[PDB]
Amino acid sequence: FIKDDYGPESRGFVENSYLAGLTPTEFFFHAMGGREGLIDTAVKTAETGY
Amino acid sequence: PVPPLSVRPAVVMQGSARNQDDLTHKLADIVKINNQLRRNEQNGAAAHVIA
Amino acid sequence: PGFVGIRFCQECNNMLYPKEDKENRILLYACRNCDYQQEADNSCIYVNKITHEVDELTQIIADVSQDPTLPRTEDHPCQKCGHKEAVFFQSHSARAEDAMRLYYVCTAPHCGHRWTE
Amino acid sequence: LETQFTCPFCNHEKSCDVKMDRARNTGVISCTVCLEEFQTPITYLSEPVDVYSDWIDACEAANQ
Amino acid sequence: DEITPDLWQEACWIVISSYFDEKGLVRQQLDSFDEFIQMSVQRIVEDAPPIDLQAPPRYLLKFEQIYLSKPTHWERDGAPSPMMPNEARLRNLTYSAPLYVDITKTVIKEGEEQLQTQHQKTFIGKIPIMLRSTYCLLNGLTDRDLCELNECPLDPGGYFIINGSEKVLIAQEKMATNTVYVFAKKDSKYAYTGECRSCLENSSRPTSTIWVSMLARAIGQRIVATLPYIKQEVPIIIVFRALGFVSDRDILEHIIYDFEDPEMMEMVKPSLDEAFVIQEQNVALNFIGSRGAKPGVTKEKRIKYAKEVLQKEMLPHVGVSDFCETKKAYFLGYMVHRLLLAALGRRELDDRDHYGNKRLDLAGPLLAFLFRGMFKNLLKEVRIYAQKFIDRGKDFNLELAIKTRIISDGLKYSLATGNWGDQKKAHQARAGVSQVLNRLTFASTLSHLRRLNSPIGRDGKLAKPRQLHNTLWGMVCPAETPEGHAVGLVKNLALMAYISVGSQPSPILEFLEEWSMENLEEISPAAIADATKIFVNGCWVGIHKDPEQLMNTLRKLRRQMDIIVSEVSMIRDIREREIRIYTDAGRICRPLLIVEKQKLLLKKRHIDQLKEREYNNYSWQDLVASGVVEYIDTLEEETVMLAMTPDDLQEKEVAYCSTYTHCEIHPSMILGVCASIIPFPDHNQSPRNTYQSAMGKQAMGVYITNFHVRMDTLAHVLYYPQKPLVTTRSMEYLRFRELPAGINSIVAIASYTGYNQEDSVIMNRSAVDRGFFRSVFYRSYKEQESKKGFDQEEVFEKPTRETCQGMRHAIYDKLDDDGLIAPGVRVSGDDVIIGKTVTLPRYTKRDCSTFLRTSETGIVDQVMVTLNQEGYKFCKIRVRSVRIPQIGDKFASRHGQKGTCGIQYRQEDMPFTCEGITPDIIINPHAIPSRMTIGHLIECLQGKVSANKGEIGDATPFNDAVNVQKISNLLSDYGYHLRGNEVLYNGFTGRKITSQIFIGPTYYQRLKHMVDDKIHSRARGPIQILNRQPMEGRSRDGGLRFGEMERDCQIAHGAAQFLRERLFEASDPYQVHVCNLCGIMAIANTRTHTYECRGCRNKTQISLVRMPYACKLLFQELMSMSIAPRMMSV
Amino acid sequence: HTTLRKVTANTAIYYDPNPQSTVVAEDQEWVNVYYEMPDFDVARISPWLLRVELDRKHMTDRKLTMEQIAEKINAGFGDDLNCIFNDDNAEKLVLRIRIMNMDDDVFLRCIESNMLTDMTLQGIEQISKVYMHLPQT
Amino acid sequence: AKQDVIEVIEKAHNNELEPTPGNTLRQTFENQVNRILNDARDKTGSSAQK
RNA sequence: AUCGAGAGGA
Ligand SMILES: [Zn+2]
Ligand SMILES: [Zn+2]
Ligand SMILES: [Zn+2]
Ligand SMILES: [Zn+2]
Repeated sequence: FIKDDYGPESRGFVENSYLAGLTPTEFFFHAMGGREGLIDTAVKTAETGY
Repeated sequence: PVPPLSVRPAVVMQGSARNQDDLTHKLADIVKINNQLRRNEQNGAAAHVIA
Repeated sequence: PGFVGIRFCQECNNMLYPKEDKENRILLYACRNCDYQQEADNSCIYVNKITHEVDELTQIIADVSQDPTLPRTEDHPCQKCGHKEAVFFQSHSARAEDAMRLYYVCTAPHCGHRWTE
Repeated sequence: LETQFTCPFCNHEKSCDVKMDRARNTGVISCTVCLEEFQTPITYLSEPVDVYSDWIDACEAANQ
Repeated sequence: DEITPDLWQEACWIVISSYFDEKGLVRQQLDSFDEFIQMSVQRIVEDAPPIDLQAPPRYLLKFEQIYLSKPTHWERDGAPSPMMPNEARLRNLTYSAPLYVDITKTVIKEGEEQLQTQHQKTFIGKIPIMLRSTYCLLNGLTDRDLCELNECPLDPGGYFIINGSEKVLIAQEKMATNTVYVFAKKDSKYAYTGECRSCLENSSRPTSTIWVSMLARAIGQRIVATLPYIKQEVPIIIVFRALGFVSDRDILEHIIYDFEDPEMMEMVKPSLDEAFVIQEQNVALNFIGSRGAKPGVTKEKRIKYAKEVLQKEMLPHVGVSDFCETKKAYFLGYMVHRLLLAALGRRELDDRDHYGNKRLDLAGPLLAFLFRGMFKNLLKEVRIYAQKFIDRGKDFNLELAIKTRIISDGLKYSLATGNWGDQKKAHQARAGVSQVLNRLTFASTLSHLRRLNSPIGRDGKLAKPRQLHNTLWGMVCPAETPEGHAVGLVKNLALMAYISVGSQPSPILEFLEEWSMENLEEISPAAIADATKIFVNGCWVGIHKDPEQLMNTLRKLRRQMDIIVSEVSMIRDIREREIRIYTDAGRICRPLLIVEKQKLLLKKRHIDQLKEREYNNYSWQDLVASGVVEYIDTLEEETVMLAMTPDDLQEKEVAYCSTYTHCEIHPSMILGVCASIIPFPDHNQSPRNTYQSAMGKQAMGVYITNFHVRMDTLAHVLYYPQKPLVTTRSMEYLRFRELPAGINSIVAIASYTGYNQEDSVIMNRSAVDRGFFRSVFYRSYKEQESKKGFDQEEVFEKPTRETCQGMRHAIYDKLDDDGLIAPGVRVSGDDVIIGKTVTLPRYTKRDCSTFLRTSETGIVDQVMVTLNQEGYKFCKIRVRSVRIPQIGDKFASRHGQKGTCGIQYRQEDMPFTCEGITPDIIINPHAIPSRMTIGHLIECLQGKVSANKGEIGDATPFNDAVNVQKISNLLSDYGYHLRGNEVLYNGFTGRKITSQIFIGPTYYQRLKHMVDDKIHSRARGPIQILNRQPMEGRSRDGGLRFGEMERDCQIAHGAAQFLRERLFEASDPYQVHVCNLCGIMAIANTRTHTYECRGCRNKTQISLVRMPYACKLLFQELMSMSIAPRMMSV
Repeated sequence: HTTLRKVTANTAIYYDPNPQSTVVAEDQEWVNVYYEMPDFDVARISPWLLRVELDRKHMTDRKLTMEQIAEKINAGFGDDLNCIFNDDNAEKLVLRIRIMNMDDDVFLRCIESNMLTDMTLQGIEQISKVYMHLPQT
Repeated sequence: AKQDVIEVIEKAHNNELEPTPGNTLRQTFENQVNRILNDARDKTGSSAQK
């Protein structure tokens, strides 16, 4: 991306469906979001269990 | 207070070598330095050495 | 108002600190290290811009026009030279974080004019 | 940085106490055992290690 | 000339193929180890100081040159023979080579009576050797030659064999050195703190860190520097004064490059005022010398201490020689300058997670850290041994002085245990380095060899280091990461990612002084204003006037394979006028296609030469030499404008960029080894791709071709591995086609009888009868008979009931005379495979036989006998157990869809199509919608097309030539419903199912997790010695833990007797006798019925108390602490 | 809570020996308006001047006049710290606090700092931000 | 949705965009883009549902 | 057998 690109593509809007398939940038941004979910799931457990 | 043997079991090992427990080793340390200190305080010993 | 710069002694090259001469009632700039003195031409000793009305154009440098990652535009020609293309970018600095204001730089070599719409 | 120092005169460990009189810009180091005393100028950046330093330096200089 | 779009999709993959023909997948491991052996050991040996020892005569003992021979093994006789890696695996040897060092010891006593004695090739130690490295016996061998040594040609190497165990070094993340990083801690006494972990390039010493901080909020900012070996902070201006820059102007010349800037100036001012008291170098050196050496030191020595710290200890990368203080002053002023820009907000705080800021510590540099420590310790011992002889005045023999066990045993221990450090400092050492190589399946081995690790600590609950940073793109797999407690901390290399091995900067520096560069001691600071700084490996070396054509020249040198090697990073920050050049090791980078004006440099001539790569020896490395490809590191990507595909270069109605500099070879190379297996991963939810990347490593297959000769502790081999019908173009390089880990199964996604609900599957019993997902489980048992001393000796021999004491009731008839079972003998649980008897001090020998791990029921596959390193008998027995899939075995597709077998139906019970095709597996439709694994469905449809067409489907992630419509149109040409649905008939009744079921071929995986290895039960088994409670584990016949949360649940239930049963009756019932007066456990003698408390001197008031044994143990351990827990029964 | 920094545009210290002939040219009107009338002796006044430029709109946002600010200054520091100021009509909202009875150029900075940060013109301390809205729920 | 986000991006670039109460200009732009794109996602979801 | 470490599973 160009510098200072606040457009939807650049900042992680996946304009495709799962049937259409994600583009490589959409794939990476989606992996980032899913990683957030995985970290939350793996980090909340200790602190909720305590 | 020395605890009994059940608090610090000497577990036997695949052969005959009887491994002692951490408490037993530590009581060994306390005993050796206690005996050694005892003979120093009984005898003439430097106040800083006794300390 | 404008800021005030540090000035140095001319004997030991250490900074001159302010002080006041009561028997001329005039500002002086004297060195604590040696015993040099100067008469001020400012009369202002300290300036704080809480608002920070900084012209970020001064912080830009023309060399940024060489950046392949910056966006370029043909819609804002240069007022200096008439070059047709120009790079643009945002403020991206502390106290410029507010306001997405675009700054433009001419891509003509040796012109390097900078401006803002 | 330790505040109690071995005295260069009587070699008694941690027998030297340092007093920083900042209002007069003077540090006074005194041995409790042999009662040797030394006074040096100090600055706001100075520390008891610096006063003991000036004392050791004064001793070595005077002993030349 | 130009590659057109219609050809691109194979031009690119041709390029990718060439890369993997040149490099492979474990290139980073081999290159790191090669650099370590070629350089790092010699550098470490030469960087050690000569040990000058004298009483008189004196000796220096230079070390000057190293020789690492081939790995050899010495027998008891001692004849050296070349030891082959498979022999090391079988005999539990360490695949190591001897390191010899030339030593020069010159006698100097008096009167110019000098004479040198050189000991050529003094055996200094043994270095374990990475397999397939340059110094490995498998180096350069053909596939013939490897097979003919019993080695798998597909084995990547990249690991060590220590004591027969395959150990893999995990790359360790660390925060890059010699770079200034400004951060701001929200909760601290500093608004801003800049640091540099300076480290001299040649690893003479560990990195020394300097901090230049900003005191928290006259009350103006105050800047202090935390120098090494100096007890207390120091104001920066006194550090500058200590470098001889006394005038306040001279100091600011180094700190502030433009005096016209008021705002910098006013910020610095408090520090000038704070150091106003000290005005001259000797007082500054005094002031610094006071903090550090001793409370009482003579002034001359204090000054010498402060000098020594400043030129050596502070900023070693700038320089350690004398008369460098101008360099030091400029770099220190640059650090302060950076702090000021961060404090003023002109420049952003550095990011800890940017991989431009991080370095990967690979096998080479890690072994260098060990070798540095161990060679230091060895030299210390040489000094001591020589010293006692010189004290007595007698001559000392150097061979006797050198105890080679330090290098040998240190490297062996640290690679064997993973505790990275000295064996004595077993708690300060950091574990997890050097793990046991995963040999479950080939993908697990590759991934483990490409594994990276972020040592933040799993206990840390801050998500920031665990987040997938933007800068991981192309360097680290976005998907492959453990989903447990280490999520995002353990990472994996992307496929074309290459970690730089390190290089010498001297060619670059020499070239820079040709060109328009000016040294830093040679300039006046006034020039630094509009000039551009030049850093090399962190080190501000000079300035330049036209950075643009400098960058053009340097880039075009590196693209020519001139003095600048390919792995050298060259970043031009334009807004700030720095040019940062990096040659060090640990920089992760990746190859990219260079772009002309708007045009790939890669023309059709390159693709043509690459097509005949096997004839004209035109390889990848010529592609790099042609200036068509470039390795770009994370930090240089910040200055790069990437085209995702050459279609981005194409002039558009509205041009996005129009100034691209590089292009992706293929975006699918952002994935790693295990994620490159997933078909259509861009049609799945990303957590599903992560779960598959984890589960592909538990999938069965053929983990290695030479499995028949390996005596692995555990091994699973699938009977009938199949290559997937639907594959990605990356698997051609993972060798998945050659060692696949699954079977193409006819999957129907249906609700059939309810036995596949909630992540479960219904398998075809008939297919399982035909060998579907059948596997063989190999388990190896070790044993050795130790003759450690005449007191007691073990020996393999068929025990006898009359001489052996600890003989179990199990029969030993399956053993032979030699005490070893024979191959082909069927063995059930608790059977004996090795009859070992140990001589006593049921007489004169006790049974210590090896039994099978209980409840296995295999057949002895083979028995190997040899001698271990010390050389007693050593036996390995591999037992073989056929695992037929059954209810409870875990299976998975390549899309995170895991599930156990719920039930198995025969072919007549399964639903069938009009042409009598029954599914091999039926999975529940409810596993799809929440999971959004549309890649599973697209793979099923593509696989139906592929099987009907005679293809292998292309499921490469980002491929616009393959979408669902075009697959459906293809499938409708073979007489099938275009969406993959079919009319099925109920197997039980033969009626059509009202819903048409989605059925087709999908690649499934059988995972290591079989129910027969998990089922466990206990009823009054063995107990633990300390607390008389059930053991832990299936293997120990242990009990299940009724934990605190089960106690809490049963308290909520109100089930007090059940709670007492679980926590008292079923765990550790016990009785004690308590004195009624003092409540302390008394002495009971139930045989003679005499009961007394020595404390109270009573023998009539004693009570029986029924308590848990753990509670009696607790109360006794509390008396051990002088606590009196008195059980008052009244 | 609103401190003087939140409503201040820029502060500066001058050396003004005379109030009658000020260093700055645009502040000469109201200063000579203040001084001829001897409510507050010229001799008492110190050479060192503190000039603070308030921005108009921040004053209006809290509906704050220089009168309230000057009252708060003269209350926090008593008569020890004289303050003067023009009307709320000039294009620049300015007020001058030169001291009137570690050197005064340093002292006046400590005063300036302490004024800008911890002098409370309005509101309740440790209530930083407030948002008014209509609850839809 | 993209072409609306472009509209908003030019307004912000030309200083045609004024903050809303309780937010900085960055945060208002981010709100305004996120609420364009959530409207897009909801509307496309509705279309798929129907 | 004990201790530690590591890798995994839910
Ligand atoms: Zn001076
Ligand atoms: Zn121009
Ligand atoms: Zn004394
Ligand atoms: Zn009793």
